[PDB]
Amino acid sequence: NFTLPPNFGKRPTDLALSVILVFMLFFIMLSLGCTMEFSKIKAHLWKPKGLAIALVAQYGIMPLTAFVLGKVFRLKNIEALAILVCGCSPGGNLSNVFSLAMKGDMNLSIVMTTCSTFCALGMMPLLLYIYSRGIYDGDLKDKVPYKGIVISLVLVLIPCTIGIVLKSKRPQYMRYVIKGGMIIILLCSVAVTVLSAINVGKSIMFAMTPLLIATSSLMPFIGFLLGYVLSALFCLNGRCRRTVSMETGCQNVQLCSTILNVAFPPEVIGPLFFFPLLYMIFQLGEGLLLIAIFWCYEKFKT
Amino acid sequence: DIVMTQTTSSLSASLGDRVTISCRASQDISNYLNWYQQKPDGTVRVLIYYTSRLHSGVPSRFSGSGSGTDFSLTISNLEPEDIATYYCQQYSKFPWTFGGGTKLEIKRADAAPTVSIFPPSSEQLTSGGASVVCFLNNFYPKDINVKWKIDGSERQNGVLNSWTDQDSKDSTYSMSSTLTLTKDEYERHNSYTCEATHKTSTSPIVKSFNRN
Amino acid sequence: EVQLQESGPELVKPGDSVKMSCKASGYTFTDYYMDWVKQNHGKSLEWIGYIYPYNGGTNYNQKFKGKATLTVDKSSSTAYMELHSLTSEDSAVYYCARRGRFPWLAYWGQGTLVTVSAAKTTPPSVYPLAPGCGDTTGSSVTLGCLVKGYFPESVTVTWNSGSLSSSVHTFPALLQSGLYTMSSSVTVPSSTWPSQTVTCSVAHPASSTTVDKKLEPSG
Amino acid sequence: GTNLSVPNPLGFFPDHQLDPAFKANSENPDWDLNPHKDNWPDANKVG
Repeated sequence: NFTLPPNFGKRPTDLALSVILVFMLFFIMLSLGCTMEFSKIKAHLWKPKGLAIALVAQYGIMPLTAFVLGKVFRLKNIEALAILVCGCSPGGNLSNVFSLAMKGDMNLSIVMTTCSTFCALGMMPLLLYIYSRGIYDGDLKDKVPYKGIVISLVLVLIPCTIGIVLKSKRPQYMRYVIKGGMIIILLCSVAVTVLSAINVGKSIMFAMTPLLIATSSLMPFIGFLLGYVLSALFCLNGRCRRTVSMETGCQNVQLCSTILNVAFPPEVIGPLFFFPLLYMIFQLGEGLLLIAIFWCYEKFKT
Repeated sequence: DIVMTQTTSSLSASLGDRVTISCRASQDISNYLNWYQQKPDGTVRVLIYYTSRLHSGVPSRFSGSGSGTDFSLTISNLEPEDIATYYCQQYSKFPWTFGGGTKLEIKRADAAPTVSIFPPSSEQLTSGGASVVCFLNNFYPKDINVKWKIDGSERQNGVLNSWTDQDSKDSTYSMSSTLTLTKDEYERHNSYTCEATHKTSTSPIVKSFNRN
Repeated sequence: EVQLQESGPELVKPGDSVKMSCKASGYTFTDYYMDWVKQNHGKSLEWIGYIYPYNGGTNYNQKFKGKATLTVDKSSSTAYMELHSLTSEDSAVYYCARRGRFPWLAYWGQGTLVTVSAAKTTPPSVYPLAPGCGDTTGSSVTLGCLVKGYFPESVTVTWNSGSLSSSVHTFPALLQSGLYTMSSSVTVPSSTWPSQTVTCSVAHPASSTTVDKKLEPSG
Repeated sequence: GTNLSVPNPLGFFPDHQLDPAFKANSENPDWDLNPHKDNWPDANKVG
């Protein structure tokens, strides 16, 4: 007996939530690109070792771990498909700030995020085709957004390059600009948490299911651990290890929601309509825990 | 809300001829139209889905394709079983509207209806009312019109007409026109005459009934 | 083969709620949508809404949002529909259909007829009608029998005396004011009716009344 | 394709998009053009 709120899409609270999300993204990207250099980005582009290992880790671990979790946990056909689309999605921009929290060579982080988004728009239908075989004999190849991906990539790169230019041109705006941006980010985050709690209501109890919670808990943690292990095994720098892992662990869950909404009616995808939200909150919690653990470990090294 | 319109409400097809049922959409729907067939005894059945695909079970003679705002449903050779009501339904938008008006019938030569008026019964008058009926029998085009002279008092306020479905031994319909009345004015108008006009005939047919 | 069976005909006074049942069979039920379609007396279809049997998710048309509730009862695999406050404007057949895979209605029920009226059952009043003073016999003479006043639409009239099967016309009942009126016509060869009685028998099972009367030629 | 949504990296709902004029949150969201949705009869069957 799963029932969505009577007016979910059309409500002042939902429009407000979307507006604050957009503002959060813009200000986060501006204050996050305010700590990069063009020369380091060019150097990372000209040395594609880190980008290659990051892409290999993402597109060979996340879809594979989603498929293995779906097979092991004996999920339904729709449930096993929902996790698979999340696994095939590109790494989100949360990885950039998450790596910022661990001093992780931000130029490599932004390079990996951009190239991962491009390779996603290139090869996500291929991964879906070769991994979905067995569930949903349907196509699902024309449901992944294509122009939207590149438009979003450009629209998130614009504030990043604006911040980079601001840092390179005149640095005395940093203290005034950075603090304000941070303040905006904190206010927007508390507002977005409150608004999400208000909008979701008591309907979140329906989608928690022990299996859904379990898979959405292991998947980001498994991604983090596997990415770190692979980066360490490839004899990479300690700074690059953290960013590679915490990029391969994060995912862009908006694509999974949009594709599922386009392909299937809401009633078919009822209980797992909130799966992207569960993945987002679980990955946020695990990232915060990892950041706290790393900071405590660094405090031990003084 | 998309308003679905069908060009013709009744269509004549004869036998072994193909009828193209035309359905037009208010706005573009882009190949999201379905076709349904309702036999006279209910039993609605779906023929075409996605405007080009036959449902499993329907005969291969049913076809019809279209895009944009104009759609068609071709039947090819027409068997007696394919005489029913056909609907076009869209699912481009949520309301899921229907066409609602295409009916099929068998072609035949035009026939002049048999017209006969009937005076009210004796016991009907003692009940406290008055009813006169003129019957039209065995006329092919069912779109005829009827009138009542009432000695130059042509009225349609209290008239009721009952149609009849096409029979099997023939292909002609029938009429039942009644003029409901109470007492104390039926004799106030003296004589009455039914006036049925058929466009096939150049002049109408009259039967005049006289109290005396 | 999938087959849907409906509850049957209904008759409700205005303002009194009714329920429609759609017993599904031939498939596992809880994987296909169930849509309900309302047909007006004229023969125009409107889509009411759908229900997902697996979780009971429903979504109705804007017009029918107030007066349509859909339940599934997955244990018995019989979908239900309720109308609550029914006026005289809503009536006629309601269909239950099983949407298959892509959004098209695949298999339909036989249909449930709903009539809303405050009138009580009334035996029909039979009025025999004979040709007047015109006396235009010609080749054949047309005779008939007329009934009116009966509320429930369950009248059946058979001559059973000189009918000769053919040359018999029946007409659908009409609504004058709360009550139904209908008539039938028969054609007889000339010089037979004035000599051989024809009569007209009408049976009304709802009121358990049968009327069989003959008509004397006018003069 | 049939999907014309501008994804938001920090988004978890279909209406979370980067479109300036938030038509997704209005009464006529046109970011999806696939009315031919699949009901997937065996969606809830394991294997």
